[PDB]
Amino acid sequence: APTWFYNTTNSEKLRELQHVLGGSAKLGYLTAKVTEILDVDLETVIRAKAIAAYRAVRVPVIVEHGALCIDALNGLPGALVKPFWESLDTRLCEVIPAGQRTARARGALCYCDGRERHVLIEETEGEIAPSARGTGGFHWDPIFIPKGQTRTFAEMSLDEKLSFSPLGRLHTRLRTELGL
Amino acid sequence: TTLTLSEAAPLLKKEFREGRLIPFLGAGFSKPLKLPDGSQLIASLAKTLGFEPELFDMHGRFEQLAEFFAISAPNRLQRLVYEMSLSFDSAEAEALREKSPMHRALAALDWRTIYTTNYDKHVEGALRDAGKQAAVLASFADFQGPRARDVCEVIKFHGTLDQPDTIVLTESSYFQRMALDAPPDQRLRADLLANSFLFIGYSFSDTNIRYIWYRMNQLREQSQLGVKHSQARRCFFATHGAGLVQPDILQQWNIDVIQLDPTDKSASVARLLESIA
Amino acid sequence: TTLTLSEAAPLLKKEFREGRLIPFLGAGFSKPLKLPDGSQLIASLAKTLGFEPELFDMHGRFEQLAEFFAISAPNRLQRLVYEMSLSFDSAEAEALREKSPMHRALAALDWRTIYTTNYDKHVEGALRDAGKQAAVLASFADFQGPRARDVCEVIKFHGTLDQPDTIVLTESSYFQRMALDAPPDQRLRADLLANSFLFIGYSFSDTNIRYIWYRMNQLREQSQLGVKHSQARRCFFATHGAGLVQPDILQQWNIDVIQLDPTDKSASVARLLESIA
Amino acid sequence: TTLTLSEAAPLLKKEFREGRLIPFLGAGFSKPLKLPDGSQLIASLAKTLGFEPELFDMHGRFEQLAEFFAISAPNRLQRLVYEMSLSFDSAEAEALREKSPMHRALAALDWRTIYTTNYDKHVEGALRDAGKQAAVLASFADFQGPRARDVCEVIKFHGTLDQPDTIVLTESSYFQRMALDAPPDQRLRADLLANSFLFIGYSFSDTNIRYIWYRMNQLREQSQLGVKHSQARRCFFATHGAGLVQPDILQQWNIDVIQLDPTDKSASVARLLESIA
Amino acid sequence: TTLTLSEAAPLLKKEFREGRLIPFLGAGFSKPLKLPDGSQLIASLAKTLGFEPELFDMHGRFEQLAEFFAISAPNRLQRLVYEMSLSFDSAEAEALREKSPMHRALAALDWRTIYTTNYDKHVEGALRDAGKQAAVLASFADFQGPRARDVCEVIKFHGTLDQPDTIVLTESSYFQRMALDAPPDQRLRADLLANSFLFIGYSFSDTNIRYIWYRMNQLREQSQLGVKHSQARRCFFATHGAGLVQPDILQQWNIDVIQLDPTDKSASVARLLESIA
Amino acid sequence: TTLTLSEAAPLLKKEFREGRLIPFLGAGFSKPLKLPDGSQLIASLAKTLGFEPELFDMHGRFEQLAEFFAISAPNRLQRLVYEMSLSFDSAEAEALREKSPMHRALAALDWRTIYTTNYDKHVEGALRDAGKQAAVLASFADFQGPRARDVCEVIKFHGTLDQPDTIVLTESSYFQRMALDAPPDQRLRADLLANSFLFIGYSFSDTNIRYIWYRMNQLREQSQLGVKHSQARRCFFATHGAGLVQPDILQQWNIDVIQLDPTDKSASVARLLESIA
Amino acid sequence: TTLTLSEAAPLLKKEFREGRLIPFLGAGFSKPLKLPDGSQLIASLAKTLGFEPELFDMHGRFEQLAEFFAISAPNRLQRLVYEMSLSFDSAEAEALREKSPMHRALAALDWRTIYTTNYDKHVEGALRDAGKQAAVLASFADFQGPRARDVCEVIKFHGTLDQPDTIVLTESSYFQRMALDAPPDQRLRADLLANSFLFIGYSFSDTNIRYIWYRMNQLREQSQLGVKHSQARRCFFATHGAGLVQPDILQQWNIDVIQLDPTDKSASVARLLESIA
Ligand SMILES: O=c1nc[nH]c2c1ncn2[C@H]1C[C@H](O)[C@@H](COP(=O)(O)OP(=O)(O)OP(=O)(O)O)O1
Ligand SMILES: NC(=O)c1cccnc1
Ligand SMILES: NC(=O)c1cccnc1
Ligand SMILES: NC(=O)c1cccnc1
Ligand SMILES: NC(=O)c1cccnc1
Ligand SMILES: NC(=O)c1cccnc1
Ligand SMILES: NC(=O)c1cccnc1
Ligand SMILES: [Zn+2]
Repeated sequence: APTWFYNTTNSEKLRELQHVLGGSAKLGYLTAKVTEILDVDLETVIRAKAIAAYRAVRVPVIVEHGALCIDALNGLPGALVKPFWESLDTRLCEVIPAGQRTARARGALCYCDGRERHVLIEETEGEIAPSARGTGGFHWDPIFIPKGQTRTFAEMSLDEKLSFSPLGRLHTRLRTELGL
Repeated sequence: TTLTLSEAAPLLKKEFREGRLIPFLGAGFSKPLKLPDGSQLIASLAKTLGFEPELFDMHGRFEQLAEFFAISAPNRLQRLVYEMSLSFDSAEAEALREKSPMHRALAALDWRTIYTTNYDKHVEGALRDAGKQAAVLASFADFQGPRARDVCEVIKFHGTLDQPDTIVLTESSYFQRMALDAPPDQRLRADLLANSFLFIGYSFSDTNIRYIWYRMNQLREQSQLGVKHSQARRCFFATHGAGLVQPDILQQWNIDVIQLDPTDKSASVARLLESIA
Repeated sequence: TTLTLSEAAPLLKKEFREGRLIPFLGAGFSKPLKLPDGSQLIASLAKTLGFEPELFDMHGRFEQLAEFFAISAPNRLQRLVYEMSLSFDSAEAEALREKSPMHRALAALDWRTIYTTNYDKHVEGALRDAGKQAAVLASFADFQGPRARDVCEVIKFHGTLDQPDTIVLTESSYFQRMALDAPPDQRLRADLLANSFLFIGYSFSDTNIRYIWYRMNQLREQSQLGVKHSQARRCFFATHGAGLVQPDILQQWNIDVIQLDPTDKSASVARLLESIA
Repeated sequence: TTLTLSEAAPLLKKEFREGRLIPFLGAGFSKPLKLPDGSQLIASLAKTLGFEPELFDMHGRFEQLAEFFAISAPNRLQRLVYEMSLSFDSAEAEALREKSPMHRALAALDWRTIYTTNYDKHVEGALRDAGKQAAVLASFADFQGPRARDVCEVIKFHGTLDQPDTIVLTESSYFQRMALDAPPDQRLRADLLANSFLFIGYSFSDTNIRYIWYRMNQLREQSQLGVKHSQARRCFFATHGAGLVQPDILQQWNIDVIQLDPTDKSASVARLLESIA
Repeated sequence: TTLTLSEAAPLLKKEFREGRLIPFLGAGFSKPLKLPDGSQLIASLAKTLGFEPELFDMHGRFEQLAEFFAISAPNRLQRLVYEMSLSFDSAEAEALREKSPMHRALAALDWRTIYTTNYDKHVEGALRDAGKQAAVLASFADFQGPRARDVCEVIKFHGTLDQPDTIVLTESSYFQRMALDAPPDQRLRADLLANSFLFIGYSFSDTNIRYIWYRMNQLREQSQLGVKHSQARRCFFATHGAGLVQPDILQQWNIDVIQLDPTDKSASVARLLESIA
Repeated sequence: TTLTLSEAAPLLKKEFREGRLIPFLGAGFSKPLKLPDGSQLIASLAKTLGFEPELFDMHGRFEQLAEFFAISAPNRLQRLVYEMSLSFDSAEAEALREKSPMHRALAALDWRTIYTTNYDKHVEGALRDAGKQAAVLASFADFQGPRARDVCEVIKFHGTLDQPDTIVLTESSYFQRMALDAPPDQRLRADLLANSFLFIGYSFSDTNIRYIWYRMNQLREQSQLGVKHSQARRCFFATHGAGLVQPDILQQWNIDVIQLDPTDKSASVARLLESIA
Repeated sequence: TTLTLSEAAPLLKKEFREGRLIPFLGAGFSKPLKLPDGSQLIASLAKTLGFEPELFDMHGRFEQLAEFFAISAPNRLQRLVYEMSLSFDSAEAEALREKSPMHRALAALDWRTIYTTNYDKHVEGALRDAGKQAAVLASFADFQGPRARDVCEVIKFHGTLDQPDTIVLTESSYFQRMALDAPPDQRLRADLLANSFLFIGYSFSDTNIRYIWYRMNQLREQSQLGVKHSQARRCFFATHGAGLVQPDILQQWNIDVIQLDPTDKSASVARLLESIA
């Protein structure tokens, strides 16, 4: 039986974390739906998301929340990235001026055992594409190009995306600190 | 600090073959029958009173919101029992009960006493489905009534829907049971003197259940037994989602926690009841 | 459905000039002294145990989290009393207590009995500030000890910090008081037979206080008084923020709610105590 | 091993001037009024039932013979109360009560609480004879009724003849008082926490009086006081004819025996009540 | 016949760099924190009992006057611990403790064991002020509790205020420690087998401390060592005002006296603790 | 709170005719023989050492000043014993001993065991004056030596002058007796198990006498006798000038104080010993 | 009911990395060095006295047969120590000690204190073989002697062959250690207050070892800890062949039994000491 449970309602995040942390027999999976607080800071939202997901499932839980801070929007959306891609789908490439396309793709894990909340944060420098390209992946992957690379997260496979994305450095930090 | 399923299985076989294991079934045992738990009742009481169900929840505890419901109008509690009877003991809840793996695994064992705190005929009804016969005991007239010789006695600890005077739901009915003078209270305290219990689908939120296990330790500590002998007769608490505080409170009362797999709640309970056989 | 301050003022004058009004003071009465209420204690117990204070709160009720604290290590409850003594009865809490308008207005009246459920010397200390003298009664040895002739007896209902065996904080200590056999329990039930009470700064969250007012109605209903005469002797519940459910539960127990102005909590209480004079 | 009258007189002055002495009056206190004691009632119940009074006495105790009387016919207990009222509170018993030296010496002192176990208005009637005013408290409606400010409260512990539902005479009424839940029971147990009692004309034959003094020692022994401090607050038992067993049973319960002169029973009691002044 | 500060400084450096020097701190070490010594406690106990402080002093020794205080009334010792906790460990005694030069010079050294006979958190609190961490050991549960790996263990030899059962103040508690069976007694006698001690602010007035150094010489004399080798391991006794008799009594027990400058008591101690570094 | 001479006289006759009363004689019993008490010895030790007798007294207690004397020079303690023998047992102290009314009244009774803590042959010498014969037991060789059949055994508890190794005067000799292993210690603790003692002319200043009566209560309290039966066997403490603290300390140890008339010390003791006959 | 090697291995790692695990080594730890145990000594004492070794064994216990040997002739015990020195610490026992896997696995760990009850230099000699340095402490002069700063102290609990006065072998030497006053006794009782022990190659047959663990529970039971907290600090008893009675006696004293594989005694111990690393 598992001792840690990764809670997400997003079935595309589920197949990413099962691609690397899938063979760990100490990790279970839950699908409880939580409501995030209104703040652009990633550290504040992921810390209030774990206390709201432990209250739902009542087991040691691991939650995940991201950020897409943009220099042209002075850090917007930040942790408000979920309603931007709902509203501005590929017009988000158009509302940003050409010449200052730089942005940061941040991502955070927070595990709560019922007594303590520990936040792990990784981060990837990049720049917003001039137009959306690529088919693979999911939300905002056709618009983000990492630094040095020419391609998007959507144009790369799941092994190649996790060699650039924040989750590929968060697998090893979550496995080491939890013994998965 | 917590038993697993394979660790607790030889401990439950020993108490069952000696005839000293008694199941205690809660509201989570009728959850696969699509019945309300203690939270969906309050969502239904708030709709009748004109409350939003999230605003009604923050004015008091479960006992106190039902006390407020019962005194809102005359005959308001009688209507609730009628509505609960039509919903809890409906024919589609009967049909989900024969194909339920927990109720089949419960009735496959040859119990002698079963305690429940839920108002539905789905624990004795599970015994009728397996060809066995049961005897519901809820009031004083049931205990003095005629039974057969060797029949599993199902003790409806909080009452039955066909005897609406026995249902304890409001706060005043929980305070009336603090005297421990009701016939289900007197039968429970005498069975607790000699038997191990198995809590399935029940969470210790009732302050009269916790008060009975409190006062069994006042007999246990005053009897001045050793460290070895006062810890010999244990009770078992099967729960998917016990927190961090409640398992250590119950270690005082010789209650061990059996951690079940929370991914599938119904199959984890059914494998526990099949491991006793 | 709820008394205001000017409506309840002639009702409190009549019971006070007959000598049949007794104050009952809670944890909100020591809130202007910058002391913890029942929530800031749990935030301090969670820091010692290594919990975050928001995660520790969702594992049980107030009685159950203090029971978990007291059994975490040996002598863990003794340390809490020592720490509370340093922070509740400190010299800067003494200095805030002479200039507090509630404690001055309380001591200006010539009471004979005061009940409190908080562990601090700021209710009898308010009487010493006004030149009056008080008599703290908490344990069996205090009731049989010598007092003076006509001195206000302050009944520490939940215990005092200078007698750490009398403090009821954990869940096992609340269950020990359910027998209603302690000397503060026996004195309360006899004063409730003949006197009106005034609840100031107290919220009915203790299940042993609510159980005493429950069993006074079992004497009231069995005595078969009329509609007029069973509703004659009332108790009063001054509260800024009572909800929608709790005032109707307490109407069963002859407890009327006095709505105070929630903009300034300290001045609303002080105008109530000055209206009794 | 037994106090005399001159030895116990400074001990009773000290408790009286502190306001912590309460008289407890029995059936022997109304013996100079030519009233029946517990034996002449049974001689009168045997005449109604058709028994010889010596044969009726050997079939059970006092509680059990009155239980047999009350169930012999319908309305048989109501008739007894009516007959007792005409005989106990008659006008010639009133006239013997002003010239009685015990009732004059009792009313000369400024008591605050008097307990009696006899069904007659001759203890509060003695206070009305001396110009003082009394307040009879027997039922729940009396405790919540209006009194004056500083008036001696006469607690009719076993009931009054003008409220026939409060009279405890039969065995079933003594068993109903074993729960210690009646309003005279709750008032007695709280006064026993803080006061010395003086038993005059009473013999400990009631198993509910002896059970109250039993459970005050369970508070006294569990509080773990010393040898010196647990023996400090005494009660006093004035009796002409105590045997050899009963004074040593009551030493357990901090009850000292005052030996009165058995040649003249009325003058020995009157000199005790005059020595308190 | 008595060491000075400069003579004893190389003797204390040698035992400290070998890790075989242990401080023993008395009531005079908390004198710059404006706390009572053994004489101002008795002046405070005499005020409670109704004595004049000069008349109360001539009826017995320090142990015997506190024994008389504790048996004057029930719960009289518990109140003293509560009062001492609020006066000894107050916030203004904390503020005098960071700017005290003795407590800074004590915590600057890297000790491993510190013994104290005073009831205050100002010796381990001095170690917390310097960024170091300490471990208070007073009762049996502290010795078996978890500590860290290399942390200075502060042995509260006479007890701590947060564990009121460990405080030895009365005469009966000193006689209970004559068996040398308490966990601080057993730890002291094993550390005395191998280590030099430094007595600072302590005067040998406790007859259980003097009895431990007595029975270490009964091991020393029975082992039949020479004149040279039995005098090798010394203990040190820093005192401003030792008399003419007491330094020669302690030469029997291998205790050397370090004469400090009596003009400024606090600066003389601080220069001794800085000379060890 | 203190027995007089006429009150204690029938209590001492009962224990004497049962053979269960044993006298314990102190230094005040040899005061009419013009001998030094514990203060005039120290005035004589200060003259030898070159001290003024008022300055020598303020450097330590009685045990500690004699320890300082014995280590001032070699053979200094032996000289003191020789000097004491010439002064205490002189021929003019013999002549004052036949005409002493206390020593005549002591020897007139037929004792079986007498304990003394003074170094003089005036207690067994009083028995030789009355024609009786005594047996001095001080060392191990005396207990195993031959006696006669029924002869009063005088136990020199602190030693005798004709056996100078048995004298306990210095502090190191009192610490050697804290093990309670000496033959007078073992004989005292067995006689205390079964007999009442009468302390005459002795003040409880020896911390080894007080420690023996301490540890008899540790047997008394652990045996869990009642309040009545643990207080049955008393000891008696005849003293002209006991203070206000010491009689209440000794009530713990079942020691009652007999107040003698302080105007004439010798005649008050003699009337006590004649009242036993 | 008995730990295995893999179960006890994480329990021993936790106590070792905290520095709170101390080995206790017996006579079975020197069995692979071809040395006598407690039975082959008696076979050698019987040859000297002229007994057959099977007839000499049935006249008393091990302590009593060595007491009979030592008093058979003058200087008979001195010769035994000389003979044991030649055979226990011989050069061929040194050569078996470097290639012994138990002594290599013992010295590979970084201990701070090791207790032994055998008279041979093969426990500190194992530490010298691994390049480490040890400090043998057997007598009073060793504890007060100079050591280095951080060196494993080997406590020869029963004595060493190079100090023949410290060897306890005869019955009179075991009775002299019942006072628990020797320097190895005082050091053991203070280390037992705070540390877990690991008994390797030792069987509890010494009545002074069993008496020390007896009196640690008298401190444990009088401290009134809970069921959970009094069972927290355990000791460990590695034994190939413990019977059926002795493991249940030692559960009283918080001693757990580690069952080792009895087929190869030396390899089972070595795998235990390697699992701690
Ligand atoms: O690494 C990523 N690579 C591509 N897209 C990502 C990533 N990480 C988040 N995203 C998208 C998903 C979602 O549209 C939004 C985060 O919002 P988020 O609240 O976490 O998604 P959710 O509520 O549907 O699932 P969950 O219950 O786990 O929070 O940005
Ligand atoms: N009959 C039930 O399942 C039930 C559920 C919740 C509360 N009471 C009864
Ligand atoms: N003394 C107080 O104010 C207090 C607060 C909370 C709980 N108990 C007491
Ligand atoms: N009223 C009385 O005197 C009386 C006598 C006997 C019994 N009950 C009452
Ligand atoms: N801790 C102290 O200051 C103190 C003072 C007097 C006696 N004991 C302790
Ligand atoms: N022999 C005595 O009287 C005596 C006096 C003083 C001290 N010790 C003994
Ligand atoms: N040194 C040893 O091996 C030994 C053997 C038997 C008894 N004591 C010691
Ligand atoms: Zn989301």
